[PDB]
Amino acid sequence: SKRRIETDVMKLLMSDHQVDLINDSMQEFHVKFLGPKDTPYENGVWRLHVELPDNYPYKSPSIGFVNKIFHPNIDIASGSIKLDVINSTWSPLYDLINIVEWMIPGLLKEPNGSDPLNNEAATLQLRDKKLYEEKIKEYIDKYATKEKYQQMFSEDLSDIDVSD
Amino acid sequence: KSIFNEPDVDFHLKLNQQLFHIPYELLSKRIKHTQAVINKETKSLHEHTAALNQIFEHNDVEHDELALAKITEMIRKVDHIERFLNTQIKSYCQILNRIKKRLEFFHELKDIKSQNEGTRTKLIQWYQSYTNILIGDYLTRNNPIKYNSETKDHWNSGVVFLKQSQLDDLIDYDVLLEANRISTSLLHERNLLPLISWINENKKTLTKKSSILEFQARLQEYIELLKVDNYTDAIVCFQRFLLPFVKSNFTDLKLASGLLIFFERYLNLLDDQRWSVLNDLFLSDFYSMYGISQNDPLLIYLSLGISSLKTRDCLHLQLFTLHSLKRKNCPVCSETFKPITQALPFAHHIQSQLFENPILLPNGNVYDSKKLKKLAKTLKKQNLISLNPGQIMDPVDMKIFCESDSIKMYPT
Amino acid sequence: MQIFVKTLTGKTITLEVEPSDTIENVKAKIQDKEGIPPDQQRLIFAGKQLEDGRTLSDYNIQKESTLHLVLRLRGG
Amino acid sequence: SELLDSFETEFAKFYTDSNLEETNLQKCLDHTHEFKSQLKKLKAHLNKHIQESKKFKRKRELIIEKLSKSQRQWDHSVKKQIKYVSQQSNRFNKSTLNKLKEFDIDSVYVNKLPKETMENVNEAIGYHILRYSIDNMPLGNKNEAFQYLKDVYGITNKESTEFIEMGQIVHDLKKGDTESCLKWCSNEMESLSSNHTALSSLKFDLYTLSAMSKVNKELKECTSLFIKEYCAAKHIFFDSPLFLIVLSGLISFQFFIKYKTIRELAHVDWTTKDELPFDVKLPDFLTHFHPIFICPVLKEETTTENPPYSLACHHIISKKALDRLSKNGTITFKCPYCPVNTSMSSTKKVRFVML
Ligand SMILES: [Zn+2]
Ligand SMILES: [Zn+2]
Repeated sequence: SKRRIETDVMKLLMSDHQVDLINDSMQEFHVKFLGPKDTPYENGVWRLHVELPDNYPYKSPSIGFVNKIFHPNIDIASGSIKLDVINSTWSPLYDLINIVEWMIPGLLKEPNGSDPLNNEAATLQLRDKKLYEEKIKEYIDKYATKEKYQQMFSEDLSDIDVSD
Repeated sequence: KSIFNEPDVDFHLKLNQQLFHIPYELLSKRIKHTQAVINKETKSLHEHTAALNQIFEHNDVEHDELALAKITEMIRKVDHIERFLNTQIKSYCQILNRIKKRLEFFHELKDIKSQNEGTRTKLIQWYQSYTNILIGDYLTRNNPIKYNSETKDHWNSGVVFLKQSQLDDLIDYDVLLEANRISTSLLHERNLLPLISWINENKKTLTKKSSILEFQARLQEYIELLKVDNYTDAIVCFQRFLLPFVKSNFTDLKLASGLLIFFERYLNLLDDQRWSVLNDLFLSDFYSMYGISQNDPLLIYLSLGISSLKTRDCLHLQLFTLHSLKRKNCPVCSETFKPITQALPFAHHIQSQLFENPILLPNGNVYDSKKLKKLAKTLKKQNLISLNPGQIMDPVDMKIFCESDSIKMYPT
Repeated sequence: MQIFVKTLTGKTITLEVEPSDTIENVKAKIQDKEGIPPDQQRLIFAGKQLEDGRTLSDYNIQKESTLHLVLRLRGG
Repeated sequence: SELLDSFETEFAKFYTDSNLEETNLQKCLDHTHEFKSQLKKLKAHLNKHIQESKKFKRKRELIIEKLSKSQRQWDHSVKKQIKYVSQQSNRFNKSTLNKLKEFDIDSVYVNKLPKETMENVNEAIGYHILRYSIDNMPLGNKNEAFQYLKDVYGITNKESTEFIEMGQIVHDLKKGDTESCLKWCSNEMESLSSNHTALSSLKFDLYTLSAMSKVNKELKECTSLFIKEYCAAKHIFFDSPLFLIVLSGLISFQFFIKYKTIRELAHVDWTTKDELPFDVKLPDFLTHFHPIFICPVLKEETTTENPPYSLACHHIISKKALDRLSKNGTITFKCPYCPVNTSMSSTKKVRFVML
């Protein structure tokens, strides 16, 4: 089923989201992403690598971060996102614009420390919730800001009467 | 800030730019002609005043009378040039007024779009005028010209429609008429004379843009001079007009010279499709010269509109019920637009357009609760059918049900 | 006052609510008009999730707003 | 917008006043007129002098000098003015009309209409002209307007007598007489298939107008209501289809131009030929004509060959989607939107119909 993939990619394109295909494959590509305003991830700019399997509607897409982001449920050596909705609670109803605009900010605004993917991030989150913001700002600065995204990616006579 | 999602005024200006491109061409032609003739007349007056000054050298009575005669001639010439300038100014003002009226029209649109039930009606009226302009332009573009026995002025259905609808200044309707006249002369009358006159009038622009139209016209004339055997006239026309084209094209000239006594190289040369190929060349050159759009705008608008609202399910007592359905007023379902509807593609909908509170009946149809109740009340009041209290009736598949057998539905 | 809610699919729903109405009541109304149980149902206004305890008057409304309907998400 | 202001400010330079009455060439005309004036004056002076000659040497020298001094002034002033006209024209063109050539409308024209369907484009135009612009025609009495339409506009479509009668009765109503409209409404009331509430309201409006600044608004309301009621009663289109189609085409223009950019920027392929790729948003009075259902899982319209089916708890999905989720009616599954399991107890093909 390529119709669903094509429609989702077109829906992503027709908005302000910046989408770049790789070798025009139409099943794997990159999407630009901007941090949500309220959270400390406010000025950060990131790039996501997504890959859609051939059986896309009933198989979850593979999404990762090619930049560096600090988060308990997000890897540091890579950007392997891990949350249930994508992994085990995926219904053939969500879309790419939907998935980004709903559950990327959703995961950014609700970390879970029961079984995290980043151990040091979990330890920091459980200990202090005031210097975590300055850390995240810090790491964002060293790895992903606008500049980093730009770099890595006479006499006049008299008068005689006249005839009509 | 659009009312019903309509584009801004700048897009309207960009959308039909021929309306501003054609009057400018007429203005440029007027200015060029005036400049050339007035320079020539100035030179003539200069030589006149040199001769008169020479006449004044000899202080004699006879020479003085000759000088007075020369001054009289000068006055006559200046009166002539004054009349010419008056005519030119009279022609100038009308072409300026055309653009004035178009600008006022679009300014009225902008004023309407800068002020909602009361405002919507004004926009609808403005778009009615817009579609009238488009329809009139289409009708003027392609409709046979009917000659007038009185005043000998050409007229068409588009021209009379524009004159009667008070949209006179918004469409030129005369350069389009000239194009139609020349094109129909080429296609049907086979006259070929108006095209030659047009080429002669507009020879410099054709040479500057290096369009192969004068040579093609002369070649067609030469061929037409051999279908009926007039060998001396054919030879003299060849030597007078076809010769100066040796440098530009030589193989065609050699083939034309070979065509002097009447081999698949000749069916194309004597075929009738050459009349059209001269029409296509002339029309392309004319539209490039004036700026007229290569296609009829109304056709573009229809092509977009038909595919923009074509759905999948769009072609597949009793009288009132049949008229009660709301799917019998689709603008693209009508018997007039059916073949075009079949030709054009479908539409892309990303959301489901439906009604508010659906309920499903045992037969297998989903209706709207409030509308169904209102229909039942209307049927009961006018006595189209007798019903038990607390019952509903479905329009298609004539049947009656109770309110206890309707199941809620949740479209998504 | 009538307010609009936009769902994941895209469908927009208008509904009547009073400033004294609790968010549980809004969830019940959405349950009635959609059929999705209120427990797995969250609202989002100005990028902030809304809790059941607080009522509609706690968050300012201009009598014509655009809430967002959202499902449940959790990491692991 | 701003571009229209640019046109309006650059156009005013053609005239020489704020009232937009006098062009630039009038300077040429006045210069030539003045030139002729002093030519006439100097010739009459020559004659006064000749007749006297039958002191004067200088009197002749002034004439000789002036007669060549005026011609030079006329030449200088005239060439200057026509140059300034030409320079102004070229400046206006370059600075104003070169901002429009970026958009070529002809590039949008794909999926061209077949050449064999011009008999329908010329038939819808006739209907539109009959519906809207019939009052301006000098039709006069009936049975000659037929010849007028057939000879001038070439209109020979079926819905002609109804529109002619409609125009005649509307013109009569415009004079204040309400006998015709009342008789027609009373005649239409007899049948058992007419909208009685609308006819009753129209009769009440006619009664109020018959009893009677305020009249003009009532007259317009009664006229519009009669138009709507008659068009509904005679089974004809209140709004001509061509107008609605053109109004849709405008919006389609606005979105297409954008899609082609996203096409040049990122190269994408749309493999479904019969459906145009992008999406267009239409106003309220141009959408709800047919029931359109978009499947949540496949995001595709629902067709008679792909009927919609209702699950266990009354959600609606496609037919092939239900076949794929529950493979050929073998296993069960839950809704893609709520945790309620579904089996082959799913109801039959649900049919959406607009009431
Ligand atoms: Zn239809
Ligand atoms: Zn369900």
